[PDB]
Amino acid sequence: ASLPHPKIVKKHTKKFKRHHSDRYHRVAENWRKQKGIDSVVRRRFRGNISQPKIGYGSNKKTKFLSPSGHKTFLVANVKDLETLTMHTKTYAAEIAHNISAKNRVVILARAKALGIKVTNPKGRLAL
Amino acid sequence: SKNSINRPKLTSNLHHKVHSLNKKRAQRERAGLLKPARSSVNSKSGEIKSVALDLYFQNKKNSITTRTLSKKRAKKIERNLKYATQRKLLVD
Amino acid sequence: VEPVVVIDGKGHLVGRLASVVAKQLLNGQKIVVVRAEELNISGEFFRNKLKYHDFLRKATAFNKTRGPFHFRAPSRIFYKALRGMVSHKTARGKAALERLKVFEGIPPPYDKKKRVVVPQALRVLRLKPGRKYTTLGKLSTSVGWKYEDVVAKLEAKRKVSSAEYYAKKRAFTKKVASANATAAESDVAKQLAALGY
Amino acid sequence: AHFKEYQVIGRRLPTESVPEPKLFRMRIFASNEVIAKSRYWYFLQKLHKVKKASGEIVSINQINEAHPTKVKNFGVWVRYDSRSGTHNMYKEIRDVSRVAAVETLYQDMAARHRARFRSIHILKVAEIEKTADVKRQYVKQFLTKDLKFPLPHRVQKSTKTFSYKRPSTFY
Amino acid sequence: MRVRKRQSRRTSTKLKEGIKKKASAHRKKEKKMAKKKKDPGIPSNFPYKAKILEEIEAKKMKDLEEREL
Amino acid sequence: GLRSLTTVWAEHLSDEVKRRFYKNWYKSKKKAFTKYSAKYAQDGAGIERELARIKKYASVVRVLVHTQIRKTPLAQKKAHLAEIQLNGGSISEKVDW
Amino acid sequence: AESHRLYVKGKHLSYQRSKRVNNPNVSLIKIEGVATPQDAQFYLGKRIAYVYRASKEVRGSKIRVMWGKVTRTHGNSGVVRATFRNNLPAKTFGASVRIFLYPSNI
RNA sequence: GAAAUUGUUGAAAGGGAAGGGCAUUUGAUCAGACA
RNA sequence: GGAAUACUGCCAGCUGGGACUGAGGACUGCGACGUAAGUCAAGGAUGCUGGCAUAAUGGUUAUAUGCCGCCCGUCUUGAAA
RNA sequence: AGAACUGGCGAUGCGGGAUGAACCGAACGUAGAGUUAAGGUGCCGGAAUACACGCUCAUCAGACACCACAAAAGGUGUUAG
RNA sequence: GCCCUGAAAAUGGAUGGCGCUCAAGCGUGUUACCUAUACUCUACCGUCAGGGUUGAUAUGAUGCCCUGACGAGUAGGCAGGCGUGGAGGUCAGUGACGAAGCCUAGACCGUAAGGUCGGGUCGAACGGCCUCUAGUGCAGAUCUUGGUGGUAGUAGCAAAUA
RNA sequence: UUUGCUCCACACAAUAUAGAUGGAUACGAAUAAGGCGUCCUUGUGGCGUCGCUGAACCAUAGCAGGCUAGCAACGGUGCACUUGGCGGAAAGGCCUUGGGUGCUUGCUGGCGAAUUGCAAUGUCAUUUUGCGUGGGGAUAAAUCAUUUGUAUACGACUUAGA
Repeated sequence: ASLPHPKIVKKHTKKFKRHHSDRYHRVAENWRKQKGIDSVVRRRFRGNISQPKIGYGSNKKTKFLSPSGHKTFLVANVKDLETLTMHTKTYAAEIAHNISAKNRVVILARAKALGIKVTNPKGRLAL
Repeated sequence: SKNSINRPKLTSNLHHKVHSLNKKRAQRERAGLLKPARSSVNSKSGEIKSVALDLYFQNKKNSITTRTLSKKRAKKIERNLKYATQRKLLVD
Repeated sequence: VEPVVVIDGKGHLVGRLASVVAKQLLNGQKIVVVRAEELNISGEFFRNKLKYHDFLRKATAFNKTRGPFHFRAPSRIFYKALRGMVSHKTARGKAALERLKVFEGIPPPYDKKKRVVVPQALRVLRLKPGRKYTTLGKLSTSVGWKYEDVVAKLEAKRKVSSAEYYAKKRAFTKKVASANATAAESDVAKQLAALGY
Repeated sequence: AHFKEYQVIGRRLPTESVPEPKLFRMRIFASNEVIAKSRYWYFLQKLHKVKKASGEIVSINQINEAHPTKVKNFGVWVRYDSRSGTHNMYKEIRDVSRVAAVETLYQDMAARHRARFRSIHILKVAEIEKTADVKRQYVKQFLTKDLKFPLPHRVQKSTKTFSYKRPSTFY
Repeated sequence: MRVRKRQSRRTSTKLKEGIKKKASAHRKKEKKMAKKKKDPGIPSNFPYKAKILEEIEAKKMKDLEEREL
Repeated sequence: GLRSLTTVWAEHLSDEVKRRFYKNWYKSKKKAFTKYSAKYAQDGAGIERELARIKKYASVVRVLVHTQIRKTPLAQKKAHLAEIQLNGGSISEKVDW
Repeated sequence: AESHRLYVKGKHLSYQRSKRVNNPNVSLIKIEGVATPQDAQFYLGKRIAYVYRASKEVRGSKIRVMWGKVTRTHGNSGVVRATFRNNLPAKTFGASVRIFLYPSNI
């Protein structure tokens, strides 16, 4: 269960790779605006990669919701988790990557007690 | 082709390819190299995937060695499991 | 509607038949063209022989073994006319062309199969009377194809056998026509007549 | 398009120095009212210096055939401006209505003398009252007694791509 | 026999646009040069010639009957 | 084009031809025409069938000959086999010859 | 009987396309026996199946079906435009589809 | 103990490029939820 | 002499078929039908039902197919090379 | 060739002209549906081997721009005047 | 008017190709039909503009709500952000039950800069937020230093008798 | 070769779709002409009739087609046999003899069908390979190495060797 929302539509599901990120290892896939005066990518020719522009902005009513319908919140300890006690249908706590296993089981205990959804409960747990 | 215009060539190759492709796929599926169904008891959907953990429990249950468990990680898993068993011991 | 359409080539115009067949193939239909040597082209014989020689000039200058290949048989002239009407350099075009078979004469098993005509490519219904035309077998023989006499011989043989077949079938349909006319006045026959049958 | 025949009646705008100016009428063939009325103004420009802004249209009325089911021999009188000068022509058109005869003549001018609808001037169209007065053999060949002709080599239009019979050009 | 080369009918872009330039130049030169009827026409094969002739000859009176009071 | 319709061989073939059918004659069991000589045993019904087929359908008859290469000074023992076309006489006469 | 068919045979012709741009979201289906656009108005709304087989025995069956519907006519020769929930692969240009009689207006 | 680069294994493609865009087939893989 | 029909135009005439969309989220408005309470198609979709409940939909991914697809950058805007 | 003005390109994609600085079309966020422009509808290729009136047969037709050139003429080709 | 001739060489090729001849050519008429990032309608994004909002039993007034129109872009202008080393403050932040780093067709958020999580590896430190500061972000410069390929098991190892 | 290989009778694994789902349903020739039926004096004959499309023709009813009772005909049709003839263009098909067993919707009866829950292709071919299931038939070569020189840069070629 989550706070009600419409369908989560993503106007561009594919990642915006950089122009020649495939041709060269030295060119990363991190997006970069092509600044060349004769860049067919910048001039927006037919048959080239799409570039980010504000038209692809997600719906404001849905912009930060995960597929479960929650906005993700990073928690590192029980104290951080309890800030979502009154916001349980609008937020789901995600446990930070560096929280140790014992502190993670403490977090899961408190989260289940408060009913807060935890995004990655499987975590470092190898019971 | 241009020498044998009355034989299908592309279509014959595509039929042969689809036959050999799913014969190979079925051979792989019967040997069980493919992962089981999501509803299977042997599947790991929704649960963490770890080469090290799988090898540790395969050595405890008692080969493939491209997937190898280091003695370092084996000791770490044993220590973590001791902690987890102590936690279940304080639970019960 | 048929699974394979065996088109009789005789009396058909090369381009118009080629276009019809090409659109049939691209639509998923299997076409066989038989008697490619009695297929027709518009224009006098000399004009089409000249156009073929114009095609026959073309050859890779540095290595003639990789130039245009000038296939002489009427099936291959029709096939060339048809391959230009299909994007044959793709997998779709190659797949569609492999739904086509073209032959000189009528070899088995199609001699025992029904042959159709494409009226929108039939010279009779298309090409205005009095206008000259070219029969493809003459053109192929004139520009190199060396099996016209063979196909003529085998076609004469096939016509003899098929004439025997048709004589038998006409005898049998005479018998069946007599039978259906002898039952043509019964109660059930009149009932079928009331229903347009 | 498919033609209609109009009368278009106009006059110059009245003045203190002239009330009720002369009324001028032309029979005009056009697809619709607007083309016909412009046609009127163009011809009235050429005939004498009457500007469209200086005059008006007092009427416009479609003219129909008195007997639109009686085949007539039409004698049509045409001047035009194609392709290198100006000409007179006279064409016989055996036809039923004046508008059909005019449309046939416009098609003939487009076909042979390569002239557009704006290049063709219909001067007079007349039903030849007497068949002895027809002058063109291509029309006078249908006037003969007990006329019969076959339609040899019938081509049957086929709605099917394939046929299972060799077609026949009979009757 | 030995059919010769046939000229291409595939026009070039360069040739075609050059023709456009030539045609525009020809229009302008024709206007510059240009800056430096004998038929009423009642046709001799129209059948009703005499009738329309007589009708319009009767209409030559109006051009001189009325103009003077 | 022309097409080989059928081929009928003699009952007994020498070693010189049989050598032509092996790359490794000395190693072989020399089984060259062992299942084919039997077609002459059953009163030659298959042999007669293919000869009648040649008579019925063939428009060109070619005989198969070979050289008695042992008669030459050559060291080669593998004889040379060829098709020689028969001219003259009708098809039936060619086959009977 | 020996005929059990409740569908009209069709053919997948091409996507909706220009000379140099196609559009996979709309597909062109040629229905057998339909030769004019006014004949094709019958089949608008009917469900189309592209029934194709595979090798995995997925969900109790080795035969897979793509579902779609007839949306409008196309041209003057009886071609109709159809849209599927998953657009038909381009390898099926020339593949037989099935146009069922439901939903009915008869 | 990165990348370039390489070996082996598994999968796959390949009829004189490779790569990239949109869409979908197919194969492999994979996340989430309880009137 | 009497019509009819075509053509054009109009109807705040009736009635079917198909497709896409369902934004918004108590009420407030203008209306309509009503004898009235009320009801309504009137300031944006609801009702009833079935199947599955997982790799089925979906994503990632390898590909295959259809169509598109200078090779980036600099400098030259003129072959714009 | 000079002057004067106005448009186009520069900085600019997209549809069409097979192709493309100078042509035709076209108010560039992300999509869906409909309708179109210019160009087209035998096949390649989405779309009538549509209807209709004529003309034309070219022993290398034409599909093409045209007060453009070769272009003024030559022809027992055909058609209308 | 259409047709033919009305000159023009040199690799084999071009109405774009096939091909077309009562056309699939030419002139014209009538329609139907195909199709753009254009037009109409709707949704979503952003900008701009016009209204409304201290009302508290409610939070954030550069916030919220309603309404409409718009959206190309080099130089350049303005604005909002993402990332990195070090500093002041704070979370009595994370960490040997594993910090950082690295690898990963495993996941999620963002239009994007990027951010988050899972697994493997690792073994001792490192983050969020408010600020401060700068040796702060690379695809190029025949860039610098280092490393590594194809070429390629290729050229070659043939002068001076063996 | 634990009898490898091949050809015959079943049970299922793996199945495969450039795209099965009633039937590719056979004169030739002409098109300013022909098809069919009939007759004689057998013709380029006479007479009649037909097209103007296959919108045809054949099939077509049954649990995806069950279990049974009869009537009427002796027809049609399936299957495995078998008789003879024809087909070499790529014949791999066509026709025919006889018995055997089914079916028959040509006609009349009796019982079953449900719940797949209002649709989801709702799977109905063969396509083959094979672990096997029980009866048959079959008992070689090629290459390297050696050699030859009719050949040869090396491969290759041409010979010889139980």
